[PDB]
Amino acid sequence: GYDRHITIFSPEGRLYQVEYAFKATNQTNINSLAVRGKDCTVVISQKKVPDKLLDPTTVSYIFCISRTIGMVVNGPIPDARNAALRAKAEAAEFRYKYGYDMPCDVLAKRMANLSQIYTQRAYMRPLGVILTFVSVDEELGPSIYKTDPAGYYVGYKATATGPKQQEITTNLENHFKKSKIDHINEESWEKVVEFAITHMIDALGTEFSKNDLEVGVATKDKFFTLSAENIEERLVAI
Amino acid sequence: DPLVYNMTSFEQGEITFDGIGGLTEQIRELREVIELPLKNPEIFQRVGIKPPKGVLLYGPPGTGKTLLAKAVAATIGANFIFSPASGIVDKYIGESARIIREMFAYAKEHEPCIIFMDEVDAIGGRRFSEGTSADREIQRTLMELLTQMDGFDNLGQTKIIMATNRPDTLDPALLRPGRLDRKVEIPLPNEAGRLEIFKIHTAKVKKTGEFDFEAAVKMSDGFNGADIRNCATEAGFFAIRDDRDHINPDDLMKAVRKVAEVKKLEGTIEYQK
Amino acid sequence: MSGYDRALSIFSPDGHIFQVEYALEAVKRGTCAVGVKGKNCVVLGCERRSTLKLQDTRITPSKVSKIDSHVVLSFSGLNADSRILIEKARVEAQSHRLTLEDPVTVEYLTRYVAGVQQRYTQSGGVRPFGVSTLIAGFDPRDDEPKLYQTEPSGIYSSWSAQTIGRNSKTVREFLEKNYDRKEPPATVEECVKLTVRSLLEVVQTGAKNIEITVVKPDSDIVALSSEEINQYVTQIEQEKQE
Amino acid sequence: SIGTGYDLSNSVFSPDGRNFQVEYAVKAVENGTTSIGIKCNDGVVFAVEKLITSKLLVPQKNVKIQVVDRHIGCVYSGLIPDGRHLVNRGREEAASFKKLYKTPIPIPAFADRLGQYVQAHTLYNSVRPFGVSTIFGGVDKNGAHLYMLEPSGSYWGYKGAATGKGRQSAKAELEKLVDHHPEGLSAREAVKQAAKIIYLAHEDNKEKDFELEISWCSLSETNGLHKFVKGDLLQEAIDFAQKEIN
Amino acid sequence: MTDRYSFSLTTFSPSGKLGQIDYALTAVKQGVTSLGIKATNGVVIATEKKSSSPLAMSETLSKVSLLTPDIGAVYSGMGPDYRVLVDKSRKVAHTSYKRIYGEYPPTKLLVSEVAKIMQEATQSGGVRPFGVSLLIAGHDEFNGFSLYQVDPSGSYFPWKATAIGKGSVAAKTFLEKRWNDELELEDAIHIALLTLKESVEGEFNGDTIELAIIGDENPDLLGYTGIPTDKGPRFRKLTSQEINDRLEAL
Amino acid sequence: SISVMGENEKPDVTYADVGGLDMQKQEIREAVELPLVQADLYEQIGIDPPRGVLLYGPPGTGKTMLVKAVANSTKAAFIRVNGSEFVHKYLGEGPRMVRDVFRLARENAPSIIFIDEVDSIATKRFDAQTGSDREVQRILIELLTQMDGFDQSTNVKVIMATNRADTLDPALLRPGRLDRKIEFPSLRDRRERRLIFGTIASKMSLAPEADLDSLIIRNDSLSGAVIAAIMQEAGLRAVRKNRYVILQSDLEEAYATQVKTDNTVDKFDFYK
Amino acid sequence: MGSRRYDSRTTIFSPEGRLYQVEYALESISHAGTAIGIMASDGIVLAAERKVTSTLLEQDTSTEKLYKLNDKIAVAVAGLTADAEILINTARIHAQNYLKTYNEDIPVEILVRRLSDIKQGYTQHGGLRPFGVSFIYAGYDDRYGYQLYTSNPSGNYTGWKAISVGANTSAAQTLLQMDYKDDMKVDDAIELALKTLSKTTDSSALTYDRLEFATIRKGANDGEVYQKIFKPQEIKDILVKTGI
Ligand SMILES: Nc1ncnc2c1ncn2[C@@H]1O[C@H](COP(=O)(O)OP(=O)(O)OP(=O)(O)O)[C@@H](O)[C@H]1O
Ligand SMILES: Nc1ncnc2c1ncn2[C@@H]1O[C@H](COP(=O)(O)OP(=O)(O)O)[C@@H](O)[C@H]1O
Repeated sequence: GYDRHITIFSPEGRLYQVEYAFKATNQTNINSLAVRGKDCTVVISQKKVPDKLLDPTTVSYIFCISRTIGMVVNGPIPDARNAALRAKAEAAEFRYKYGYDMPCDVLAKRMANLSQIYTQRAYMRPLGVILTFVSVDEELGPSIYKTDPAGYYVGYKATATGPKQQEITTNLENHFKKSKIDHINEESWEKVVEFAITHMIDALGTEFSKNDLEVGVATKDKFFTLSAENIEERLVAI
Repeated sequence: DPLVYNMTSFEQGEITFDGIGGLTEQIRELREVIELPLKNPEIFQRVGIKPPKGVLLYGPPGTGKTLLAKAVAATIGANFIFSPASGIVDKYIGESARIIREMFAYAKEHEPCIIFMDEVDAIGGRRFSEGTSADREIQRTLMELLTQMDGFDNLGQTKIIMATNRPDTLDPALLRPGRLDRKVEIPLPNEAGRLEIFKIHTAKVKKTGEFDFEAAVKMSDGFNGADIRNCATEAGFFAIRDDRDHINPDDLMKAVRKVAEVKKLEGTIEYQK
Repeated sequence: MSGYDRALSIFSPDGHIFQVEYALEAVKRGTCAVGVKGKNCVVLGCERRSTLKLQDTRITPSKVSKIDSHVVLSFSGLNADSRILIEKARVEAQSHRLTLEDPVTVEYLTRYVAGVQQRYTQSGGVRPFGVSTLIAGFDPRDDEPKLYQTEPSGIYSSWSAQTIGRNSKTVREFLEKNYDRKEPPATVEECVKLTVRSLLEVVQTGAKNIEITVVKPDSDIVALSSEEINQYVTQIEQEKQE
Repeated sequence: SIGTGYDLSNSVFSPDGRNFQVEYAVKAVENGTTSIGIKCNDGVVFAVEKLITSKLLVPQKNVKIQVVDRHIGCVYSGLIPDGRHLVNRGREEAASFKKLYKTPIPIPAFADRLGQYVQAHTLYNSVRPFGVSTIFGGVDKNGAHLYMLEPSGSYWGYKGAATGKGRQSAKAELEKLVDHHPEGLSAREAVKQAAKIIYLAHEDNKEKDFELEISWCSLSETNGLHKFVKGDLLQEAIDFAQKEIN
Repeated sequence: MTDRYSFSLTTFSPSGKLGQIDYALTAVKQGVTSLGIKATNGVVIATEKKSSSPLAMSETLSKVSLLTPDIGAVYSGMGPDYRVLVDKSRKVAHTSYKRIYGEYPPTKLLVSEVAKIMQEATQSGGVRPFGVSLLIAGHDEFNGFSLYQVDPSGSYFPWKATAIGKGSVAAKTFLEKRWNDELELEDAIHIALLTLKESVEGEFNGDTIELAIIGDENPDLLGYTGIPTDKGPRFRKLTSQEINDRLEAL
Repeated sequence: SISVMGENEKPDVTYADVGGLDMQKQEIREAVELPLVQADLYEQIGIDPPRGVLLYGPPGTGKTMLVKAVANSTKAAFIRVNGSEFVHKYLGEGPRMVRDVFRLARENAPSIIFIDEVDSIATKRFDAQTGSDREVQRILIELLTQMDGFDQSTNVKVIMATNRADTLDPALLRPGRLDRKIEFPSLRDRRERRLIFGTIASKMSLAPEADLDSLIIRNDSLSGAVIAAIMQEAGLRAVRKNRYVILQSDLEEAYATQVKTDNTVDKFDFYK
Repeated sequence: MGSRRYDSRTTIFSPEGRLYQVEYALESISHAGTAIGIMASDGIVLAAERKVTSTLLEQDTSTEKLYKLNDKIAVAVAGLTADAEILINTARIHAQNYLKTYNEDIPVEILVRRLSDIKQGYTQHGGLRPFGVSFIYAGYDDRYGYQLYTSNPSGNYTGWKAISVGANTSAAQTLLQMDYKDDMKVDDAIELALKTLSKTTDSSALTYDRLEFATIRKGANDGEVYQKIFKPQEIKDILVKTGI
């Protein structure tokens, strides 16, 4: 082995396999982003459509696993759902057992800790995915967390993901050094959306419909997608 | 040997810079360094520089570096040689490496004259403690090169440039500045950088239509720097196959769309930093 | 290799099975041994490879190894594997004596411990017993002497004398010369001077190295004293005078 | 993963992050029979080319279709038996749903099961993927659906479908048809519109004859249950579609 | 299902040195720096995180972690193979020692059982070792303050002042000179602090660093006041300004 | 026949055109030319002279150059030789090439020779299982005896040079053959860089209106050959703007030009 | 699975008829430390020469080349200590089991043929490595009085008089093969140890920190033996009484 399996390192002092699993996440050329608020968050994911026989209500990379929680995937789908499913099944446990619903942090203290176990006992290959979460908790406020094939889960002020998480961020961290805020204002669940869409199209410069993009917002006892006719409200600027 | 007396084929012939695009600053980063010693050498003595010795390129292949490797010939009028970093090895040990001494001296007997050297990753290893019975041979073949450019044997008024598609794996002792005093990356350019390259073929052959590029080149975010000469001819390759020997912007589209997916099925292998 | 039938399972194109002939090809590197049955007695013998006079003489783990009053076992080659067969035999002795209300035979014993090895070479995730052994002693209330030899392939074959291990082929040709199915040795001391004498070719006259028991009717088991041995080691050499 | 490589065994990400032991499969189904899945405006309909490989075969004797509990039609392609396997799991689990939640089975959550059992044959080392490309489409209170199936689990929701050796041929019409009918056809008429495909798709394989079979499920015609179609209906079709292609 | 009980790592190469072990700790040296030292009256451990990108929060990812109110630890190696075994480790202290007796464990043997978490993994079938060589600090009554290193094999050593990671050798070459047999704390942290700052570029902000100690009880944190047989939690870390005012001293 | 060099050419450099490494600028002196020049003073005490040495270090750092000024100041006979030409097509050409060089030295003695690189022909094991890689060892063995076999010479000894100093046999690395070893580390200590910048800079045109400490203390992990590049490139930060003498910001514009490439190579997906 | 998980090289033979993993393991120890054990008439001793001697490394609290089993038996470990704390955890119970059902202490010949029979157990079954270890023993009874044993990673135990292990040992025996009488009081035994160890190791300086040993005696007439591991100060006493 040493270049095929996982449970034996290289001679160097690392391994090679899992370093590939990070790479298949970019096997769909999709980009995403997520942000914060006093009471609100946003997530978005540009949607491609080859041959037009699809049912674009059926197409979705998003899985609102529970109330108070939300997530979207990267990489391919089928190896994502099983990472989503036991997640959904787990909230039938923490609630039934420890009284109440899961915060994100306990979840992304958990959904990763077994992904570690999928790289000790190599019988199950590690899941070909990096993966994110959203919520509006009660102590710490709207919190985001990232996850991964090996589990350096991290909280965030915001995120960036795809093949182009180097400059989309650079269109974002540009002003969180200027505005001097991890937080972002315009708390209501609309105004923050245009912020997410205006700064990315500034980084990309491409026009859209309700057809090709989406939405997801974390709100008290709430999480959902919706109608994206508010593409228009950018128009008033120039 | 007579083999050194065979490589030199087109030591002068000018294929100038107008026939190139995308690289208006790399060449600004390179017309700087090479020609000036070989044009006005007292400047580095006017100012007190140990002048450069050595350059290379890097970036993926089929991209136009070898053109640049010869396009400088047009500016100089002076001499040049072409040679790989592959067709050197053989059975008899040292015979591969002796040649290296045979040639730098052969530079000194007629110059202004410089060198090119492809695919140096073959001679581009990290000197290993452990080895096979023979792979250390190239390592001892290498270090002659590592020597002669900056060795005890002083040198001046000759230049080397090399190139790979795999900058890594190299012995850092080569990368010591003094052995080569500036690097550069040639990437797959932007669309406009991909656009001059598109039209130079039309600049030669009988164009018929208006521009019709900006949407054609909307597809051009995938290509390399060299598949388009194929694309350019490929339009007329079958515009004519209907015995229509006056080309159009109608027919290339079937070509330029086509090439992308036949290129896709074995493309985007690696990039090497 | 839980299961996996690594190469024990893989027969050969010649027919053999590699790891088995390999085993008793390894066994010959260990201390020799020997067995004899005469008219009324049965005799055994081994050696101690030369130590530096530190190999603890008192409580050495020896080659003869009792089972009951009327059965013993000697062996050859590997040793850590020897100690379990000695255990899961005498286990069955105390069991056989119990649930049948009468002790063991020997034709019941060699069948077991020759059949056990077959399961340790016709199963998965198991290495054979790189060892070869022999059994010795009487059945109850019977004068008849018996010894049975067995080896890791799982076959047991009776004998009158036999040797195992190192330089046996340098030895057994001496015994077929002297010993004969014609006529036994008379009694105890006869077998021994015949027995010991056969060793001497690989012995460098280390009387300390060699250790002996006998077996007799009514289970009169015993091991013998180095003086009693050494005074055979010499008078036999006194006979060398020619 | 060309030799001294990675394609041979499962669950080894080739360095571009791929399981080349999988993408060999989709060539297998590509080296198999043809079949389709269509969304009526009130339900579904399927089809398949049954393949005479000899003269000794009997019409309406050896189908190439199975079925879910009461409604969910399901087809096969490529390899049949591996298909036949999980269809035994199809009828199985939906009963575990029915006994428990006291109702029939919805189709989206259905793929939530069958889109994982196959995924859970991708990730180990000591198994093989299902070499098929399945389709299943049905009906429910929220309307109707159609779902194509790929072995890696990349199931989406289509309005038209295809597979086999005649995909780019066939699915072209499915695109060249629907643009002329944004209405979304009712049941009986999409039938002959689809049989047009198979007697056109077989153009590859003119060494031989063949035949076909048909599915049927809609609200106005079955109460939204699955079945086949016999008598003058499809016989009025096969000559019709055969008539209007010459 | 999972037909690979085939023992990995069980193949002694003929020299006698195991294969993955000497490869595994090839990582931890490639990993970040840390340290932890000892005094007569208190203990300390610290390291730095290297966020590697700005927007990511750097206070949720607690590299230092608690496992008892009297014991605390840190690593420097691989991360995700650390936070899983602590959860086993602290569970043990409830199970193997507490539920059966009542007390919290000493640290002469918590480390022992944490080692047994490790060797059972380098010996079973198809299981890699944990890419970490962490170290724990604790307090007792037969032995009081104490310190221990471990390694992915299981061999735990005791120590007095140690670093492990990237430039640990430079630090082990550093401490012992300006170390003292009775360097009590508030100079210990200083020499400890600067013991890292040499090992780092980028920035040395007070928020960049975590650390903690095991000193003397502090039942202001114990909460449930009204029990004289409930001493204070002897372990407690520090915030990012009370570190950043010992830091203005230098 | 092998060659030798006098005054047809020289390296055309000096002790003054170099600087730093000053403790190495004297250990080398006492081994080589002072014995050649000043003999009696230690033959007052008549100990055997020290002899040819080794000198290693990371690539560059003047491992190859320091010779060049002392070479200019030799007052004895001297060579231009490296290692990887000793090999030849035929078999005995190699060892035959090299027996005579000491005869050539001895035929022209007192003198000394040099090698620019040797690690190709000097390794720990004298590997056995190939008809080729023994014939290099024969080139090792022969000097290993010609060095300190019977009755070698008055001369000082074959001066090594490498990028590495562990691969090769101790039989060569021990007294009587390599009585001194030398390290050439840079370390970026501030005691010397504040000279050798100035050494390299004083020789060359320079505006006395310009910063210089803008980078020294600002950068702390540096080497010895690269630094020529920045104050090489500083000039090239000028003429691009057709400037004829340098300015202060050239160095600041140059500081990250040569150095600042700290770390981005697969950071997150390094080990975790 | 089988074709690519090399679970075959374990628990199999050479064609020349031997084992690799064990002849490797038996060699693998010799990189490690060193220990001895002898058998005086009056009592018993041991010793251990560490190599881990960094100055700030705490080497005074407890020990690692030596352990205990019960109130009458002790050992001298050699190997890797991740593969020592397990079988010991399986040994210490055994005494606390043997007593627990027969209200007496162990006939010491019995337990080594209980510890060896798990070491053998892995190099026949499974595809697992053995414990890379070799042990000494030291114990007392009544049906044999004093004793001393030696083990192996395969499972082959042996009774021996005066023994070394680990490193550089084949001369160590040959360094003492002349010096071993059989009278052998205690205080003419320890002089042999230092006379043994101080002629074989790295540095003849031999800081006490680089050394451990123990002792056994019969101090109460008609009473048990006194397990006593020596501690630094009293180690240092005889260390300098010799005059070194
Ligand atoms: N301390 C210094 N003083 C003056 N010049 C220096 C110094 N360090 C480096 N240089 C410059 O850098 C170059 C260093 O060449 P050097 O002699 O180091 O080759 P080398 O790389 O050591 O050879 P090898 O690779 O065989 O070891 C010289 O050409 C010199 O101009
Ligand atoms: N910038 C460019 N301008 C014109 N031709 C180019 C350019 N880049 C690549 N090519 C085409 O690539 C071929 C060789 O380019 P070359 O310098 O060898 O690139 P590479 O070395 O990557 O193959 C020629 O046929 C040339 O027409």
